Amino acid sequence: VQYLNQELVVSGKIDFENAEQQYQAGLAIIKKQTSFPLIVDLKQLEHGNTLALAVLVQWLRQTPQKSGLHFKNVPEKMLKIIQACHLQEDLHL
Amino acid sequence: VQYLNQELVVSGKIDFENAEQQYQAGLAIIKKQTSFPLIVDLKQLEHGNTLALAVLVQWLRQTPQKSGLHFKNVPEKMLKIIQACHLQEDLHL
Amino acid sequence: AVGIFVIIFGIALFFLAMKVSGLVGTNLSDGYTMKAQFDNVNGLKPRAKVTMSGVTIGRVD
Amino acid sequence: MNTIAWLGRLVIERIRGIGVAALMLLQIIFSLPSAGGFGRFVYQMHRVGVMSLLIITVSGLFIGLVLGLQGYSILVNVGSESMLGTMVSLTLLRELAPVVAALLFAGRAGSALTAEIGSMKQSEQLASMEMIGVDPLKQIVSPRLWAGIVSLPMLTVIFAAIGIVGGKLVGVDFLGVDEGSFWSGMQNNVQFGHDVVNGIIKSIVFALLCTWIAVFQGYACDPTPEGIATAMTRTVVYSSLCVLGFDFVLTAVMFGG
Amino acid sequence: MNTIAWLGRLVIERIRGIGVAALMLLQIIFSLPSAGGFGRFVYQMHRVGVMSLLIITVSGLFIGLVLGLQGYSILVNVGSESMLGTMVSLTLLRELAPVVAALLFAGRAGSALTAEIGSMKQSEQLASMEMIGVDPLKQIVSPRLWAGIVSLPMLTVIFAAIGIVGGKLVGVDFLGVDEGSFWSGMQNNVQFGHDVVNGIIKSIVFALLCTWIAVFQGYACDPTPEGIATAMTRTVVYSSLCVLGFDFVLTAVMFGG
Amino acid sequence: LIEVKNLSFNRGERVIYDNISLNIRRGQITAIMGPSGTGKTTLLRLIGGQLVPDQGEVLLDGKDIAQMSRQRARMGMLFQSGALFTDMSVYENVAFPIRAHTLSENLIAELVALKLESVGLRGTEQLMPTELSGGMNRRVALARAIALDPDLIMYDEPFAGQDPIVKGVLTRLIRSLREALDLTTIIVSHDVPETLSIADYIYVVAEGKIQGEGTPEELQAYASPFVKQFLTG
Amino acid sequence: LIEVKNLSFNRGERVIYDNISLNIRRGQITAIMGPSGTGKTTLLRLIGGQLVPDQGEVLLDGKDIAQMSRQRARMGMLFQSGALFTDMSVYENVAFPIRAHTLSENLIAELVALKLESVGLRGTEQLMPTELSGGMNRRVALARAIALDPDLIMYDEPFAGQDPIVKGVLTRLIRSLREALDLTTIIVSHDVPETLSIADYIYVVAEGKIQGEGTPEELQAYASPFVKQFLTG
Repeated sequence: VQYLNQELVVSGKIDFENAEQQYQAGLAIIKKQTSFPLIVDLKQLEHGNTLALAVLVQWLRQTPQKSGLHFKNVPEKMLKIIQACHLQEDLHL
Repeated sequence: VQYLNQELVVSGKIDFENAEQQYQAGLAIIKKQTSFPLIVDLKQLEHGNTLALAVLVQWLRQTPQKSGLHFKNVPEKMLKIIQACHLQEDLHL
Repeated sequence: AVGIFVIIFGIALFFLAMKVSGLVGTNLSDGYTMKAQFDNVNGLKPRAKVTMSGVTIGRVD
Repeated sequence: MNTIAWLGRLVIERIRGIGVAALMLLQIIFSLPSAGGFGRFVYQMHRVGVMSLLIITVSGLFIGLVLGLQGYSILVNVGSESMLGTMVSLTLLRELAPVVAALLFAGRAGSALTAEIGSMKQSEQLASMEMIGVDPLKQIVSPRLWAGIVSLPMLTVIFAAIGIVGGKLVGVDFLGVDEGSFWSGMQNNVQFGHDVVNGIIKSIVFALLCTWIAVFQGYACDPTPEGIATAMTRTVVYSSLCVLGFDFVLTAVMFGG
Repeated sequence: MNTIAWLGRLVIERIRGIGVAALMLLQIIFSLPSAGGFGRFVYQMHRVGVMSLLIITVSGLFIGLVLGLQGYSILVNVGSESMLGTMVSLTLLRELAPVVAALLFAGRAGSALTAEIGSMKQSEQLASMEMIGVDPLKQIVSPRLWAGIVSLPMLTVIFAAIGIVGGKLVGVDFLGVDEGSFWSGMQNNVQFGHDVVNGIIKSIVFALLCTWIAVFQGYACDPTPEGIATAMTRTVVYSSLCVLGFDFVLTAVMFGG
Repeated sequence: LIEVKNLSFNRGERVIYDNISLNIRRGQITAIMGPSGTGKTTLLRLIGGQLVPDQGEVLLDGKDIAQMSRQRARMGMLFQSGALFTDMSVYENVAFPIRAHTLSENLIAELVALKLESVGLRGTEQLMPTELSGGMNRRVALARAIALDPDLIMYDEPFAGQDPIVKGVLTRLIRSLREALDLTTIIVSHDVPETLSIADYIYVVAEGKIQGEGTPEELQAYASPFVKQFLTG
Repeated sequence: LIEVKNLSFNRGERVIYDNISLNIRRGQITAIMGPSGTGKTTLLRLIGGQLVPDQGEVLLDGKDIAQMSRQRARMGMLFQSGALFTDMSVYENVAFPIRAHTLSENLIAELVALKLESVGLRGTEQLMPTELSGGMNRRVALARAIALDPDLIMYDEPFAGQDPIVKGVLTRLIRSLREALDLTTIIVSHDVPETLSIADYIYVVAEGKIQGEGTPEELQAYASPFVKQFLTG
């Protein structure tokens, strides 16, 4: 993670190095320091799951009323997964 | 086999049991009529068996009556097989 | 380096074998040096040949 | 001839790791002097011999034609006492051609040899055979060294000889230079039977240079393809000054310049 | 001057170094050859530039000094009718140096180039990248054709320029000639400062010819160690005498011969 | 969706394949077996679209992709070396062949850091293949294959340049990673044990034509005298 | 009879062996395998006498062979490729190195011609290793392995990196050829079948000294974190 700035979400497979490390850091650091914009490349992942979307549902309540939001180049596989839980209708994607 | 006189070898299928059978076949056919195309080559064998012991005794009975017979170029492991038949005391080696 | 790079040491003593015959000799102490005054020479060159009875004996210093 | 010897001390300078193969070059007939036409032996002979026959004829036309116009322009500029092949075949057979011959043999075929030897250590012979203890010197030096050095010093002189044999072909086609005056002029200009006979020796020394330089770098190369191109770079550096040191000394001593 | 065109047709007579992959070179011209300071440019200028820096300063000086020994022997034999740089710089800049300079690029850098591409076809780049479909011509040949005419033909003039720099070094050591009279006497005889600056065009076409032949042998090799070493021996067969087509064509115009 | 019908290939003067076929669907994990040096690599080139076959069709959803690139056709593979340049950084190595199809430096900037978290090499983007170990180089190469989300990812002897002892560790690792990936997979390897545990269906080439067509359990049992001698007990 | 006691060697600045030992009988398969840079072929050079060991003894029938030569001590070995002369013909492969080690005119004249016919190499005498296949080259290699009858015999990865078919053939073939003697054999190899069916004892050398010591059944059960991951269930 650099100083773009961007949210910290799990981009790929949930495993040992990102299950609790990135989850707690999103709630403690990214929410507190307000890095709400997120450009993320999700081409390495085939499809997501409930827990990866659950993080975005926490951001759903926060980002709209604080900052702007712009994604770049979302692959068409992840358009089907993210839209299914109504995150593409309210957030930029 | 050319007429040097070279050792009788099997021109077809190569195997230990096939060569030992060929040795007994050449003894009945060729050595019976006073001719010994045989330079006993034991270099490619690691250890002798019952068949290797059998033909060493048969050769002793056959050829020595008419002429000499070449036991040249043998390895140490098959030399002990020749010494097991006790040819060293009274036969070319 | 008694190995691979020893040779660099050894050839350093034969590299200067054309040092004695690199310029002169020397042999200037067995020659002669003489001087003369000239008033007007057409074509004086450094190391121009000097002769005696048709035989070169030296050169202009 | 002291300044010439001063400049001509390059024959000692370029000997880095080469000198380790001293007794290695000695013991190549230690373990039974082989000889004959073999698979790689003949391919080195193609690189030194058969292919070079075409190089010699065509590079002789490149040199010959350039110095053929020079021959004409000397008549125009300097005069009739040094015209045509009076003062061109003089310098061409004697002192000029020999340098290019060494670059197209000691340079070109020497490095090519090295390149093949390097790959024995990396893949085909020495890799398995040194480890066992099958005589290394007999393995790669003895059957490859001799291949590239027997016809080599003859060929070095033939390079220059063909510039004279083909020089009268194009002396006639560019102008009309009589073949017999070119021939008898040539002989007299260099005093052939005493000076060019000694230039044969100069070219044997060039063959002898190939025996020191090329062998060691192939013998102990790194078995990677980049290490092989570094080894060929080293042979260009070694052979480029060893030849020039003798171009000073033996031009002054064998030829008598 | 009937030898202007006769030098050209020697190169034309046999073109098997370019022909097999000429269609690929034409495709680069079609698709528009690349330019820019890339990573390919760095290693192309290593082989052409960086390596040659020490070769030209050291061997290039003594090559010139051997040709200056020839110059000196004329002073000893003829003297006054070919004094100072009448017959020394005359053939050196215009006729003699150019071929030897070509052997350091058509020969040495060409061999290195061959070695690199052949090995990337077997390993680092094109082994995988052809199969991926990152256009091979655009990837490694297209910017290095452009690189060939950047430093390489200037270096051929610098090589020759060192001969003149060496000429005044030993003007005194061979005899005792004041450097300023040697050089300014030379200058006047061949109109040196005007012609040598104008003659920087001679070998630009040669840079292109060096890279059209050498790239083929690396590019279309069989990437095995036997196929690659055969192609490196084939590089010097075709690149050595196909780079001298425009000698008198631009010597007469730019060098003013 | 790659449709293969009656594929025949003559590699120069050597005839390789007499009309062959297969049923490898989108996401299906299969393997193709045969002796080393029988055009197994060149088969994968036909499926990608690099070489031209003599007879038969290789279509991408019933389309001929001669004028389209491989990056726009969503194809790729994992190589024996890993396709990493040695004079460039890991960042640059995997950025080199993905310039075509959606050129964007900011897209790449996010991609490289994120996709290497799956192998645990997030902070290696400034290093070079010489500095890294052999295993790490293969892990970066794995991430390279899934850079642009291709449908096809072929496997041509991934660990050919590694030692047998080293391969043993990495084969256990890659076993679970191929199943987690779950894309159109074609395994080519000289090791049989590798393919038995992973692949669903195996296509065994017997003298220049696919004869063995079935599962590991169905081909345990042997399709032909050739296959009987191909895999010994 | 080969006996090695506390052999240690530092190859320049890189430590290769920290006191190791073994006991291998005449004519048995030897092999050291592991990651690159652990001395797979260094032991072979130390016993052969190409490299100089730092500490320890190498004995041949209880005799110090540090100062003895290859011909004097009758040493030799078989190489992974086959230990054949690539430029020379099959006849010349076994006629060239029989001049050294017991030079004799009758040895050269008689044995060389007849031993090739006893294997089945009569029609390949004028062919070269480049022209032949790997299986045909193995037949010549097996004939060369016991051509001189060395007192000290080593091997080097008999069938580690072979073709799918060839590996299967050589697993049974070479085993049955060494079964004639069937003596104390120590193999360190990736192949489990090899170390199970042929080897009696296993002495895995890793990171300096011996890490694994025992039979296949005793080393089923693990020796280190590396071995735990390397071996599968």
